[PDB]
Amino acid sequence: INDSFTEGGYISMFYQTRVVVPLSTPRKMDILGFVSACNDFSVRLLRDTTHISQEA
Amino acid sequence: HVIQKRTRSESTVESFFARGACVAIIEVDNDAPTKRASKLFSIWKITYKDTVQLRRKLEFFTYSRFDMELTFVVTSNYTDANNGHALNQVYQIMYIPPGAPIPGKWNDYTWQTSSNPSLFYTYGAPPARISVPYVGIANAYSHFYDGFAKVPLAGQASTEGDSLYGAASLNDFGSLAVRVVNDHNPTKLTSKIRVYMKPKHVRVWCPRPPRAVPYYGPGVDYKDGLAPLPEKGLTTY
Amino acid sequence: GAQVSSQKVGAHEINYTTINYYRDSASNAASKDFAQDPSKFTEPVKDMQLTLGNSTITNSVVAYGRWPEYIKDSEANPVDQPTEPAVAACRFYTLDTVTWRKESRGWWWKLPDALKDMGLFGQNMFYHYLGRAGYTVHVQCNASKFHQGALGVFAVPEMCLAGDSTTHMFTKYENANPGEKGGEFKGSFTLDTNATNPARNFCPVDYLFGSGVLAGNAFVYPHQIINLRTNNCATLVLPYVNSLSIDSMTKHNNWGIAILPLAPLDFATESSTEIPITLTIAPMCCEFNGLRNITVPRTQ
Amino acid sequence: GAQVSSQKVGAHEINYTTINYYRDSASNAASKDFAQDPSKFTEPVKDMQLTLGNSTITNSVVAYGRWPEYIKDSEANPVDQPTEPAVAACRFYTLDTVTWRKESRGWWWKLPDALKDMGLFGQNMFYHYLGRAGYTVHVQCNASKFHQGALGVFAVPEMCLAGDSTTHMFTKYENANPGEKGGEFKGSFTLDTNATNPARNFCPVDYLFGSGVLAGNAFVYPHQIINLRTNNCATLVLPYVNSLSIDSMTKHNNWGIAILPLAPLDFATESSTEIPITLTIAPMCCEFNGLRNITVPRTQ
Amino acid sequence: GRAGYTVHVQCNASKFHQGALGVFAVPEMCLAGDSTTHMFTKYENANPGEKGGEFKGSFTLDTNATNPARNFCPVDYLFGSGVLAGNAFVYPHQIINLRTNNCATLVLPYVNSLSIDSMTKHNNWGIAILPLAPLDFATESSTEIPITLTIAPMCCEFNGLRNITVPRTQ
Ligand SMILES: CCCCCCCCCCCCC/C=C/[C@H](O)[C@H](N)CO
Repeated sequence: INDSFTEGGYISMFYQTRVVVPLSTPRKMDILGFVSACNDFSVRLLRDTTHISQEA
Repeated sequence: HVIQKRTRSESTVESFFARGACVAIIEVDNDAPTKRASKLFSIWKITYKDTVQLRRKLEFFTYSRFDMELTFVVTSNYTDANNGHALNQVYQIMYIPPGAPIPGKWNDYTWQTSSNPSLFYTYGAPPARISVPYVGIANAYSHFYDGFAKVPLAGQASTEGDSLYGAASLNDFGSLAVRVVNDHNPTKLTSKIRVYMKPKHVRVWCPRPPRAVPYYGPGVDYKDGLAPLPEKGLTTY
Repeated sequence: GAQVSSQKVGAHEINYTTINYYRDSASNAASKDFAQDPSKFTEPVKDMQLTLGNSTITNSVVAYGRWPEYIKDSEANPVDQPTEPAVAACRFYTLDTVTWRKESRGWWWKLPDALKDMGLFGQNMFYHYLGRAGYTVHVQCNASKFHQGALGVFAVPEMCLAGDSTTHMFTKYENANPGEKGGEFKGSFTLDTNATNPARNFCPVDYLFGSGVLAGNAFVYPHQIINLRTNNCATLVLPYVNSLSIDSMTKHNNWGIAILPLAPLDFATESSTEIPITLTIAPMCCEFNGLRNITVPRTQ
Repeated sequence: GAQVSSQKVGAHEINYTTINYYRDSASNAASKDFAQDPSKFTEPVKDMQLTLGNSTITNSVVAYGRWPEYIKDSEANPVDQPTEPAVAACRFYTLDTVTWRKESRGWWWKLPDALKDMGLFGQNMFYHYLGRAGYTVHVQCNASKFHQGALGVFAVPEMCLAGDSTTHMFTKYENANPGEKGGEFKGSFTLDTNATNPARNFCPVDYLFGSGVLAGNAFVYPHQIINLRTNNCATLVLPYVNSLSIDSMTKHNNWGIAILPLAPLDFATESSTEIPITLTIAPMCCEFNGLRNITVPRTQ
Repeated sequence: GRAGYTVHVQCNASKFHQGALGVFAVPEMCLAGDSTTHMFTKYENANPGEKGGEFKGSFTLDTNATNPARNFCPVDYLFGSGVLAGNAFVYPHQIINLRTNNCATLVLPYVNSLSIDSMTKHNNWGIAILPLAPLDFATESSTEIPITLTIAPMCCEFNGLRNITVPRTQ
């Protein structure tokens, strides 16, 4: 959950240099992000999720 | 250097499904049969899709194979203060596999249960419980079936050859018939049997992305909650 | 016959005994870095020229790390002799080329549905009661070094798509099996309200992946990315996947192919730009059972 | 797998068997002169000249008999490389000298709070997410042979002090972390009734040891007595104490130092007499993790 | 204090850009002044920090005898020290040619007449980036590309701990 005492830190992206394109090239482009766990990743205390609910 | 002694014991597929999830609330009544608003027996088509939580957990995967532990928690109450009291009730839960005769009355011959497995539960006893092996006619349970049970052939009318999309007899497990065995007291009693389903000895295949919008029917249809994600700035921590 | 197992002690101040009382095992209680623990679930590659039959093709994933294979005698349900067309049916067939524009929301196909009218493979499929085959799917999309765009190709077992009506599971057989033309994803869900002549068609929303799941997670399925700056094509090797060793090919589609534009197509400064996408699918390790008169499913 | 243990028979007119039925050990039932049995809880001494870094000091307790030590690889939670400043941070820093009068009720400090502005130790503390260190605390108080008085120096792990308001746990971060000035105990509890601009400060009552416990029992904590007729100083060697191998130094204070006048100061016949008390603290076995931009906590 | 360095100069441009940069690591990089007074550059101007300074195409004499700038005047073709720039290649160096490579890495060991010195008083190395071939692109006379420096000190070791030094600024 969102908990101050166990907050995980911050992630950010910046331009180191700028993006350079020649003429006749798109000047705007897209990047995609993916996240996964490493092999040292574990979880504990199975619980019901808040991402699904049943009205009535 | 760090010694990494952390195990994934609780995230195994066995531990993930090692809980009793409620899949059915079956309502039955003990009352004079002359009364028409009282339902003296109830039939429930066995399935896990009446509720969402266990369904969502199971649909993380395409195929599954497991034994099933069913637990029955029975509660009852008076519907009226007058008209006296009642003695302890006994409940019959008869499993009707597809093809077996379905009771039409609360006291017809089918309740003899000469061959159908039947469970007799005494109110106030600990919740009833039984186990079932893997009973699929295929080699695994199909949580998803991208096909039809019928193939409409050229020439036959639009009425013929029509079947629901994604429906097959792979998930036809029969039903549960529930009744109160006692004759009616002068007062009406209402009972609810809650069915809790636990997969054990579990194996799963072909993981899938979990449901992200509200379930709509037994299929994969969606209608209403189609904007699950909230607003959050691109550069806002 | 007591089973003495060891406990994993946590808070310390170590063996527990269990005995099975029932003959049926279903009565038993439960017994309980970059390297990927599930190497087979992270789209393993085939680690050129692919030749099948008389067809040759000159970025290859093996779905679940399982190459197509014939039925083992240990797992054969049917008892009649299996027909294996071999090179006659196991060859690359090229479907109709689609057009990728800046506005495309994606395309989908079903297997074996997309190959039902493909040479002798379709004949064998419609002449037999039971059929089985893996696939090699080759998606081709080439563009200049000045084009930008990315396609995600996903092979989904039991790719069930949502309908377009309040009636559940109402998509009719004809619309669920379009053949080699396939279908297209949509950017929004439109409800079919024609109660007189319902379309009875799918309404696959792209960001919902057509099945109520977020598209971002579709990467859990076997997949490959065609990034125009890097590669032209994508090869997916799909083994036969089903709860049965062999099934009806006319009733059931074992795989679905989904192509979604992850990054929209763009080029120089021409807002009008389109590049073709061509699918070439070769069935593999085909085997059929139950020969009789040919099936002729209803159309339109 | 039965466990046959022996009973201790009392009234005589002898073994009992136990079997664990559950896989989880949490389900198990409980199994059950001057020499001090807990030698480590009776303030063991270091049985001169203490040199740390470039600092030298010329009555020393080791709290719980445990010398400061670095994290064992067996008990390291964080995975990134640990920064160990060594002599740069591990050195004696002298705090502001306080004045002991006949009316003083005592003084208190928090560690690592009191050293947050001490050379490179403070820089390392505020530059890293995680920090760990033991301490050597040297309390200095000298007086003539004609002075009388006694000070009790206590090192308290998790020294939580009571507030001054009806609102529970209402002491704000700024007042709970005063730095090297520390704070003073009070002879009585005064309730803060300013509901508009509450002080949000501690009200540590001396005889309650500031936490609702009788001061006489504070000797259960690691401690040393400076009796003016006997000794000038007191040395306390504090190991890192916490429920974690390493924590946030800005969020959490691992130790608290309390100096209480056990016997009031007195001298000849001068009612006006004051002697300084000087604290010199050297952090020991410092190690830090999680380097990023520097933390700048709010002040006043 | 003592430390070597790893200097990473980064400059990326399209295949249609042309230009070359010479990166030089100079031990004891002393730069000429801007006045008739010898060795008159003051400490503040000789230690600008991460902003550094720029070479000039010509030598301009500071004639403000009332408020002298007391700054360097490093002429590019004189390499800022009275030597021809063409010979600067005798120093450790790397060329970033835009048609070939994006970056340049220089690994500098500690260089001095002493095993360790004062870091505030003395600068052990100087980094100079000179455009050997001018930047150009297509037919846009207005073209600019960033250059980013990333420096990691290496094998740092310090001695003589005391109160912190606070040098005068501006
Ligand atoms: C003896 C009377 C009590 C009731 C006895 C119940 C026996 C019938 C229950 C077995 C049928 C369900 C088997 C498991 C099917 C699952 O719901 C899904 N296929 C899982 O994918």
